[PDB]
Amino acid sequence: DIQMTQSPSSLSASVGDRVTITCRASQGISSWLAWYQQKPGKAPKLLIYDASNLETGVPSRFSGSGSGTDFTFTISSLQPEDIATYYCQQYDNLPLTFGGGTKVEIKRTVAAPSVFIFPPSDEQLKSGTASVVCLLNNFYPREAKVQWKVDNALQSGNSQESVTEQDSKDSTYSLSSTLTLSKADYEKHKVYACEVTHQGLSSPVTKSFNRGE
Amino acid sequence: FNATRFASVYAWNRKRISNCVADYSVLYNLAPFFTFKCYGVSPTKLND
Amino acid sequence: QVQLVQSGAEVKKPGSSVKVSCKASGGTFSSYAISWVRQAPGQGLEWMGRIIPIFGTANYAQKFQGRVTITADESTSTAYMELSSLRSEDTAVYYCASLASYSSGWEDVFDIWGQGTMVTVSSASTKGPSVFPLAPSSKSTSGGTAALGCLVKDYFPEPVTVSWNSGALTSGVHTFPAVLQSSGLYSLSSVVTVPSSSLGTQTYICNVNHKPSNTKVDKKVEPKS
Amino acid sequence: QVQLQESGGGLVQPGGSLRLSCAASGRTISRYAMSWFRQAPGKEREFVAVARRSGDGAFYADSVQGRFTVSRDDAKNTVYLQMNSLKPEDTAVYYCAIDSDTFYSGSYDYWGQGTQVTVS
Amino acid sequence: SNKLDSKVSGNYNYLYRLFRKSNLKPFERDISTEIYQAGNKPCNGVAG
Repeated sequence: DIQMTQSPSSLSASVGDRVTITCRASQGISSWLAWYQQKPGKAPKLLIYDASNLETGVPSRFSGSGSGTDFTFTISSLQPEDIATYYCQQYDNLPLTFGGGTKVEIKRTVAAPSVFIFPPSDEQLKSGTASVVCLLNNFYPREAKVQWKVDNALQSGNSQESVTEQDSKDSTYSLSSTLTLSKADYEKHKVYACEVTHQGLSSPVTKSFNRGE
Repeated sequence: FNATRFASVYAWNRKRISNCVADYSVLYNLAPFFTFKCYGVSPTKLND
Repeated sequence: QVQLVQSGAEVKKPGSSVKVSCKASGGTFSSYAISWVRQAPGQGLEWMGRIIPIFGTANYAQKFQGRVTITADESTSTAYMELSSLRSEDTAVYYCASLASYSSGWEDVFDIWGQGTMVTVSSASTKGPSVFPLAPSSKSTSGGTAALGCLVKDYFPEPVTVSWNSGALTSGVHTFPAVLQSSGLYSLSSVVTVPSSSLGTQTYICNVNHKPSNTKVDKKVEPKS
Repeated sequence: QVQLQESGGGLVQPGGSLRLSCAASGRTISRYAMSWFRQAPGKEREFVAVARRSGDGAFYADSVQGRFTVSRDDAKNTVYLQMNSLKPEDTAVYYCAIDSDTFYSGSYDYWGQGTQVTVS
Repeated sequence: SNKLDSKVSGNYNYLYRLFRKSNLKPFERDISTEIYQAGNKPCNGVAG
């Protein structure tokens, strides 16, 4: 069956910068290939259906070209509202095959995270389960080490993480991790801590709390 | 000829033409075209 | 104008069969076509089938042939899809699409969807969330500001709205995506930031509404010193 | 440890160009992204530039993106940073640092050593 | 175009009008998709 790929898998540029991407397919063609603009959980917007062709209502901000097995797709300008993922689609034949995706986002100067930790409460412990959350707020890169340091000792394999997308208002990004434990394991230790280090930060940061207070 | 944006004869495509040369010795006569014909007058006469 | 209306949330046990709907409206029904698509929380798209209700012709993907069927009736002005052999992986947002691209030179690409129906397949049963607040300490303040929040646990099925009740009180509110427990129960997290001049005294209250049953749950967050 | 040090710099006339050199030995250089940092006299640290394996161009800070360029040599552990049309503003102490995390997307500021660059 | 525009059991996108109530005028085009009067009068979007 028809298979396709997109390269590169992600783009990052400042506001107003030029953007271009390419999509490769299994068989050489000169038409019947589409392009899409998609965001996490949102409806795609059609821009190209056939090689270098578009409908009424398609803005002049998008374009595409190519021949054979490789077709390019270019975007004249980028703005923060455009943080999305471009996709290529092909319908020369019925088994429609969809692209691997290319993320597009905004470049910016380094932003230092606002660090904070989230100690447990009594009602939580009465259920038999224990958990603690460590949060990084409004930092640029995709990830920064969020290390659990129970009793000043590093921990691994016992936490859950959640992620946000880039914020179009200021192009920042946030991250957090959630420790999980049982009340017995919770009370086996005495001191809880989380440590944060970051590109824009001056030195490693440690935040902690204790069972005795 | 080369647009091929008429995959279905239903809802076929139309175009209007004016103000050009119409050199039929090249048009409809290059290798890609498998068949070509004119009705009521030969292509040789239409060439001029 | 042309519009599509989809049903509400639907959930069923694994290995069952389910019926879904897509109500079409506007213009003339006979001139429209309907397609069905599935969208997970970040996995790639999946296309189920296609129908032309005016003429009754339909076709399918190889992955879903046999196990899925589409029927659409003009009199009820809605399109239907039949599903069978449901499994946990089907938990996603299910969309119906209109393929107007067949009669004006635009070919074989949609331009209109409905609102989308979230679906879930699990062995759990419907019930409300469990919520617990947290008590940050004064010694834990940072830069003269602190943050409070709540965690939402043990609710099923989705969708779920987690927020603070109303007003500008929502200043500095920030929420993160959901996760699914191995027991079949969903979860969520929320947080709000407050300066020194308003933390504690403002008496912040987090709220949750399990709209599949429209059950509202709220809780208070209190710092300590 | 991941030891790293600079070479070059010094005194140059304003408006000129000069090269700053940084090198390492005894360890693999590919598994980390190599970055640069800055500190004006008595001021806080500030990121400058960084280079990666793929060779898809580079990444720079706001104050240096439109004037400076960076490069690296994975087979010899030598990395370089270019200075063009120096100004009184850029008279500062620079640091050579490793994005000290294996095959990582982000970075962590492990500056190894620094040297002064000044405009006459 | 069969050399490059065909599928093993596909090419369903190629469409043409098989039935109509009356013949089209010279150089005329029709994009309507109403049910044909198959023996009986055209049914309004239904089976029959």
